[PDB]
Amino acid sequence: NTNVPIFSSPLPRSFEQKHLAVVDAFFQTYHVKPDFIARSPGRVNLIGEHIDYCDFSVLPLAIDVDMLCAVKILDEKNPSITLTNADPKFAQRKFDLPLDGSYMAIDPSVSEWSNYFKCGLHVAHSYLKKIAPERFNNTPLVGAQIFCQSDIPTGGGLSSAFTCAAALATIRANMGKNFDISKKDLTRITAVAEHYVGVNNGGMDQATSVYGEEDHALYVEFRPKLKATPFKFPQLKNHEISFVIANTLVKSNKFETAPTNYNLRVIEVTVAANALATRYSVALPSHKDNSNSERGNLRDFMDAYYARYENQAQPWNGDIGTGIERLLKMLQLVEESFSRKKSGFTVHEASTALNCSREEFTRDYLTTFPVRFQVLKLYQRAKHVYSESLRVLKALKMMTSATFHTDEDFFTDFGRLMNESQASCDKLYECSCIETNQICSIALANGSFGSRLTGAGWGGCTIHLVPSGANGNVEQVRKALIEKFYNVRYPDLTDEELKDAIIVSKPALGTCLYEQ
Amino acid sequence: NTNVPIFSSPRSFEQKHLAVVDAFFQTYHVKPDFIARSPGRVNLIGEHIDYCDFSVLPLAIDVDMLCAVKILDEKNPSITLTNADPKFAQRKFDLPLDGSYMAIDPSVSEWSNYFKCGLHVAHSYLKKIAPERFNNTPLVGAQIFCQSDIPTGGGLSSAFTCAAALATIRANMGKNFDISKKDLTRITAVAEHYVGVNNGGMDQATSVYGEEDHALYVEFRPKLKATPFKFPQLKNHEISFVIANTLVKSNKFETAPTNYNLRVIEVTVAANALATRYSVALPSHKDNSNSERGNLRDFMDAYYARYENQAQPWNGDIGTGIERLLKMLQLVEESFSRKKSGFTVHEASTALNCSREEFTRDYLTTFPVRFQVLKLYQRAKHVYSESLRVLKALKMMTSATFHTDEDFFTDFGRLMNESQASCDKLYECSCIETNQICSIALANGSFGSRLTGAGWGGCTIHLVPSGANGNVEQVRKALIEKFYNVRYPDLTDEELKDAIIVSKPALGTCLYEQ
Amino acid sequence: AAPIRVGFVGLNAAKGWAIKTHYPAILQLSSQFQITALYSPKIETSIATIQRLKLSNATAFPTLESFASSSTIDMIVIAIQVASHYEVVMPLLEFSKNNPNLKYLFVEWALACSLDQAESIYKAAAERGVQTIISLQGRKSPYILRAKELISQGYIGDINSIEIAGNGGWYGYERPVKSPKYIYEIGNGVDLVTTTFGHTIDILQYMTSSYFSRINAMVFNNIPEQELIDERGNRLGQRVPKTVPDHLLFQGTLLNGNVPVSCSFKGGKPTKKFTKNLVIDIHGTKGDLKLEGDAGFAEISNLVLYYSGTRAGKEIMEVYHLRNYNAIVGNIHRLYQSISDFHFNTKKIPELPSQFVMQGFDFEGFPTLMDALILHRLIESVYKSNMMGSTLNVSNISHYSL
Amino acid sequence: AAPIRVGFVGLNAAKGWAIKTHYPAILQLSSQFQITALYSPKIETSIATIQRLKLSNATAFPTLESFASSSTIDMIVIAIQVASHYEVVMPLLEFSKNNPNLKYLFVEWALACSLDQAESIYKAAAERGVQTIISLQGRKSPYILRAKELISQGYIGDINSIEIAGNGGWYGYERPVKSPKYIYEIGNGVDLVTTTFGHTIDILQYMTSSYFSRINAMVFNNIPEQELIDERGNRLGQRVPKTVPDHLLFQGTLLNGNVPVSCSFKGGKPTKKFTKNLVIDIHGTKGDLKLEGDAGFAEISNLVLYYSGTRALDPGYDAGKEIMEVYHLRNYNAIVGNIHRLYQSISDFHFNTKKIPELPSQFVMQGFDFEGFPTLMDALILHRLIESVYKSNMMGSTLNVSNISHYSL
Ligand SMILES: Nc1ncnc2c1ncn2[C@@H]1O[C@H](COP(=O)(O)OP(=O)(O)OP(=O)(O)O)[C@@H](O)[C@H]1O
Ligand SMILES: Nc1ncnc2c1ncn2[C@@H]1O[C@H](COP(=O)(O)OP(=O)(O)OP(=O)(O)O)[C@@H](O)[C@H]1O
Ligand SMILES: OC[C@H]1O[C@H](O)[C@H](O)[C@@H](O)[C@H]1O
Ligand SMILES: OC[C@H]1O[C@H](O)[C@H](O)[C@@H](O)[C@H]1O
Ligand SMILES: [Mg+2]
Ligand SMILES: [Mg+2]
Repeated sequence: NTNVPIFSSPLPRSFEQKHLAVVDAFFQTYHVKPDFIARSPGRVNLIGEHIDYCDFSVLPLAIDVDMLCAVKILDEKNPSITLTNADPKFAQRKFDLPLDGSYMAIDPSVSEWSNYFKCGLHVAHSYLKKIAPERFNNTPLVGAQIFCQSDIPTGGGLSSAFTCAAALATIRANMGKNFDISKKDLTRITAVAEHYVGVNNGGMDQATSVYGEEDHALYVEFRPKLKATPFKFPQLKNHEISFVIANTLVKSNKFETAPTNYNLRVIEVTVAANALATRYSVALPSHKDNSNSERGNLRDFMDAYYARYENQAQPWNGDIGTGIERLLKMLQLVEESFSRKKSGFTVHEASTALNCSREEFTRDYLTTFPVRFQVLKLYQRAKHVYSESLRVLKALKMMTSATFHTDEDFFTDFGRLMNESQASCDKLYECSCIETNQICSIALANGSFGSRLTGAGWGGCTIHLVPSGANGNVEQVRKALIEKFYNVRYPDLTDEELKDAIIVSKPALGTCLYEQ
Repeated sequence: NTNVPIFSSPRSFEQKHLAVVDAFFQTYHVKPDFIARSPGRVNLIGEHIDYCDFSVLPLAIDVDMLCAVKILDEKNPSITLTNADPKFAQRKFDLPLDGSYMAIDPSVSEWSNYFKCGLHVAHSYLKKIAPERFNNTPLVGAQIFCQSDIPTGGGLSSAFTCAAALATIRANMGKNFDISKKDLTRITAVAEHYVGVNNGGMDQATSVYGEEDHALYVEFRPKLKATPFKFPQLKNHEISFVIANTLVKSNKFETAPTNYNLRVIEVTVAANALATRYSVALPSHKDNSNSERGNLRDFMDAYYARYENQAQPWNGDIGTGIERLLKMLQLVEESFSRKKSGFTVHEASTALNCSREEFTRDYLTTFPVRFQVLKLYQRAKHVYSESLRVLKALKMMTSATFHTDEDFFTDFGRLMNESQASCDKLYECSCIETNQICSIALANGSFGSRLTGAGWGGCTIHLVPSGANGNVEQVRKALIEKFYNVRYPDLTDEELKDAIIVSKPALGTCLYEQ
Repeated sequence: AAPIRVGFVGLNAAKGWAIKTHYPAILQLSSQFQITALYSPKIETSIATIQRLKLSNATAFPTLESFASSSTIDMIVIAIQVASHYEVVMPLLEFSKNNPNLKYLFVEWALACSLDQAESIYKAAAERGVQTIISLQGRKSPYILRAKELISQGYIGDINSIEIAGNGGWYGYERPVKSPKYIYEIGNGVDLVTTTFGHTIDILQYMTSSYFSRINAMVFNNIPEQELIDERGNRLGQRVPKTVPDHLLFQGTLLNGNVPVSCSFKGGKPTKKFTKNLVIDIHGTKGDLKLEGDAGFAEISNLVLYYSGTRAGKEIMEVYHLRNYNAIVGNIHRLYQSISDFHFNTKKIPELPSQFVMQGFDFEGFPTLMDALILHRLIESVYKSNMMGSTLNVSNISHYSL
Repeated sequence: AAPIRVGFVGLNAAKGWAIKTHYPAILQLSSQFQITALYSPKIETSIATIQRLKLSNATAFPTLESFASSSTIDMIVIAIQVASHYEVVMPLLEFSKNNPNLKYLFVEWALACSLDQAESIYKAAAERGVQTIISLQGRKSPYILRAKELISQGYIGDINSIEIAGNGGWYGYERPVKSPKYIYEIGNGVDLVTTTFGHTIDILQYMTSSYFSRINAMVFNNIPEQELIDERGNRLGQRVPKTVPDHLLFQGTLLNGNVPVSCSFKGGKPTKKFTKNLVIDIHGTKGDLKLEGDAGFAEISNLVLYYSGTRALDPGYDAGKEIMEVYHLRNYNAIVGNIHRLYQSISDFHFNTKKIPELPSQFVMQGFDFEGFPTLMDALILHRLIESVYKSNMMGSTLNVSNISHYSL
């Protein structure tokens, strides 16, 4: 389907259940029934961490936890939005809409849950202005009472599901019940939405949340155009493929740590791309629409290297074999270029490697998002990106392989790819944590064939490849984790918390609207 | 052929030899041990492209710089420099007993700076070939007398540096140390850079590789190379080029920030604006200050390696070269034709995709410079079109035959006239006097007339049939009466005689032993 | 709880600072603050503003007395010309005794046109017994807070020396023909020293947590006459008098560490060609921190913060810049938030008192009229230093012994 | 045509500034200057130096009197430690009356250790009737000369304001274990203010052609003890006293135009992270001029000069467009070069090279003239300015120094 799907009733029982409960909470909060509910699912990424902002393809799926925004549209003389969260630790917000239709400011210097709503509203607002100028240019958006309820665990792409639901809610509230919202436009406008809140993320999570469907994982490509191709897990002889998700329960603080963690990583791979380009005398394109890599990324380098030195090679048009050979070449260049600098590059050494002054290096790479570092680990970060991308392609082959293997071979081979990915995130990209590492180890000794973090890392969630079915390992893994991790590190967890810390999800439907 | 030739005892060259030996004696009261000679030059075509690595078409002429030298191996070693022209006052400096390099003050116009820079590159060369003899001990002292009849614009500065380096090597290595033409030309390539002029390698190469009755094809890439050739033998005509001096006040150094050095900067910025626009990278020259950030030939090669079947760099083939230069001229049109008024520093920064600060650091800090705009369009157009005209001139010069003698004089003449038009309107390095001389020449027996050398004054050359059946005397008379008698009424018979000269290609750098 | 009810003196929909800054801040905090009252000498101005901004909870008051006496106001904001602060605030404070609900008085900087009037206002406000706020919103700039964090946490070691360079915007050689004369004439509480140097030097004191020990100042009127220009920058052939300063030289020492501070404030255009027009450069024993701004006075400008130093034992580099940060609205908004955080005790502090005398160098809370008075005493000493030709000891000016 | 015969007090082949600067300058001008005399308290030092440098025309003199009395000298150069200038120059000046050939007295900056000594030396020198020279060789820097040209020719219009930032090199938190104590002790005529601010502030006056009208200074000793370091920069665990200043705040006004000048001189390291350590930034009504230096004191360092402006060798420009100029000499050795250009100017004056038809035998001061060279009077005026910097600090007051360039007696 082209447009975001719309429902008025049931879909598996689970949807109507969560749907009724959020309608209840909305009613208890605002004393009226909502007009509609914007829903957008969380996600796990099977393989391909920290390469989406480098424009390499990833392998994620939407899961059966989501962000629900129940909305009542208001008829107000002073239009305003009131935002209430099911979780009282996210205090209620209310703000009036500028009466002349101007954009609301966003303070990207603080961590604030309503900033995700505001940035979703912002990109939708800008979209509304483009398609209906003469009616959104100098007049305010419509007011609303909104209730937000998520059971997406931190690390499940909650921030993107929220931004997608906010943007959707904003378009729906202002365009009315009969306006088609295209998946394409929605994924496009939300691509850069979090950049307004201080996080320099890629497009994986938004795309996944929007393009998810029942019982399909996705192959998500970014170049030359955003493309999401659904596929089912392979049919195995007598085992079912399942991924157990386990939450590290590490304190959430991606925003506060972004200058040393998420945003620094993004800077490191851009610098690495440009140091490679300088060393091999090629130019990278000058991205003007996206802050990830205004000076070009690692995929840009691969393309530019091939255009300059490999003119005779066959083109890479999504062909897996060819993709693999290009990535193996990149891996070689990374060895030749950076293998003698595993201690990393100081700001002066990075400048030298880019053939510019410290001042120009600073202006070009360090003034886009706040950042703090001692060295930039060009070798390790670029090695991770290219090797992780290679792993995505091999994984894709397996998921869509024609040649048949035993059930055990699948689990062992696919698990091995996940394990190699975890080792690279941990040792090369440095985005694991102790809790992640303990969970993965316990899991692998207790029924998992492959365990890795998913999402950004430095906490968040992990996924574990396990057989399910008649004689699966789902319960084996769960109990071992509860006993060996949760009871040990978090002894005072309620039964309720433990239940939620470990889940098993099937691929779920993407973004959608429930009317009434 | 490999080494600089050595002589002991051209009826003209003997007369000068004895004349300078006596001047030396009159100054220093002893006879010199040897004389280093290095001739001036004219460039037939290919102005202001040598520092862009494009090949040129020059020749050595019958005027030279003579450095008569008495060696003095008695510490305290010192060098005394006397000029036959008393307007260049005598200098004397003691060699560092270190023997470290002597400082050079590039902030002033000073004739001895040219000697000093030739000495410097020689010194550095000597420390490389004979570390034990030259690392921690000074060079030999000397009494030197410098006499030159090269007119300004005749590559005097480069002849001087070549003679100076030659003298320094000869005085320190001894009578029978063979001095390579290749090495002499390599080490002098950057010599004038030490005195504040960011020039190319044409004049040094010409002075060193000149040969009697041969012109030269001088190449800089892929390797320094100078191929001697004779003018084509015609049915019943003599090919000749007459040189006329503009007599304009010489000040290349004082005006370099807005003239010579600005041009070099403009062509480097242009190469990098092109590279930026077409998404290619240029090499970073660390050997030469001409273009540490890449030049217009580097762009031609980079463009082709990216877009034309990953082509290998141009190897100098004429046919291929014309093809590629025609493409380059197209790209200059697409890139810069809408900015004929020129680029401010802000616009040039934008065009290179960097800050004003970084632009200033990368392009404006190598030699002093002063400007309102940089004319990337006009300057790149000149260089590419001029390089194109050299290729056309070469194929003519190397053709064994032509339809008629007239055909040659007219076609080749036309290339010279196009070159002049380009130097004047695009590169803006001509002057009123140059323009007046050329138009008169053309109207009175010349087939082609153009400035030679840097311009803004200097000399001009003219393609004219010589000998009993030529126009030499028609041209000379017309110039004396219509130009020199007008603008410079007071010229003495000799001056007038000196303002216009007819030269055959001359021998390159050489030594006279005493 | 119920929103803080705000009464404005000087909120005009058609012009002024409040409409650009305070108003948009309140919209963003519409549950924490509500505008219930306006007062202007012309009632038509209030009515028009109430209409145009659709201020549904607000009433236009006919008199200063009826406005100041009204029980429908929890916080009064004064955003009129500084030249009018004294004549409004003094009788307002007295009338305000009829309002049992008054909790906050919020005044734009500068507080007054002279130290004497500043002292009288402060004394009157203290006696009224309400919590005061001054709009030194530079103290709520994220750039200033981050620098303050770096300094206070030891990232630059001890401070060796400091250089400041600023620009006053309006006090160069030319004046737009549409520019209001009052900002160019002495005695109006608005000038290079009082306003622009005031904000910036208070920011420095806040970031370093130190007042001054000794100061010397030289104050210049080298441009007694400015050339009128059209909107396109062309001179119109007519000069007008400027009696306020067009340059300030200031040097002195921070009490904490006897730290040398060198300052130069240029009056206006032309702007500098090779250097940023706003620079705060802080050199420490273990690192350096530099704040630069290309656009706007420090208290309303989106800056860039640069840090390098040590606290392995290797050099840390930090760059802090928020690309989409609107500091004009943002810093004021953050000031309103801090007032709101204090009022609703949002950070759940069990024994947070009802009022405090001054922020001083504290991270928490917000600057008060006492903080304003202390800055006024410093400004007065700058002018006195210039007049007397003396290096003054101002070590005790932060003492209210009254 | 005869070379100027030079006698040195303080040329030592094995150490000191003269061997690094005066000596190499003289080698380059060997037909214009010849070294004929050396005096040092130890004869061995003079002998060792004459040997090592092969000074074949030089004689080592056993006593100050014999040196100063000798008719083999046209120019005396004083390059000994400043703390020894007064005690040497005063008797020398008297003895030198026995030498009817003495034409020049050339002294290093600083002239003396106090204004009182400077005044006494100046008076004695004027009484002797010789042309005097002070080594304020920043006035012969090509960068300073180019800046002076741009300003004087109108390229920045009138001067609106000036900022200067400098660094004293040695007076930060640490001291190399091999650094001599004398430059860190008060009274020795060498310190952040007298020496480094001295050269720099005189450079400013020269470039702008204005003396100061009013000044205020604050002088600091916030680092009474420095930490000894080894050559690798490691602290050795031992402190030593530093009684000279480690910071200077200076502000004042130029007489011409009442121009505001703001100056801050940092004592030493750490160097600034995000800013050049030497900056002179000049803001005009019509353009700006900025000089910056990466390495070393203004008077001995290779700088970069930046200019941009308009006045709206003849170049054809457009009326409504800014002119940009950058002036940097990549291979310029300023340590040798600035002193060399000073010697060149002494030579030019002596031999009347420009052949100026009525060039007087002597002049009292260079003042702001391009031609000539700075004298002991220019030095004295600078001492008077330095004295007022110290007085201003001591009295806590802004001083009127508008009349320090006037001499009476
Ligand atoms: N239940 C919630 N409702 C609304 N906002 C929330 C909720 N939980 C967390 N947030 C906000 O989302 C922010 C977390 O963003 P973050 O990107 O780190 O989570 P994530 O999307 O789950 O992780 P990841 O991108 O690694 O998959 C929190 O700081 C908070 O502002
Ligand atoms: N007779 C001479 N002897 C030594 N040096 C000279 C003599 N004449 C001129 N010079 C020096 O050469 C300088 C001129 O250099 P310039 O490069 O402009 O001349 P050129 O080599 O003849 O010109 P061009 O490079 O355009 O051919 C003069 O400024 C002067 O310093
Ligand atoms: O694979 C890492 C993943 O983590 C982040 O949180 C981003 O939102 C995604 O764009 C992606 O970078
Ligand atoms: O063609 C111009 C010519 O002029 C100058 O004088 C240089 O010496 C040469 O290298 C060459 O650039
Ligand atoms: Mg997220
Ligand atoms: Mg030349």
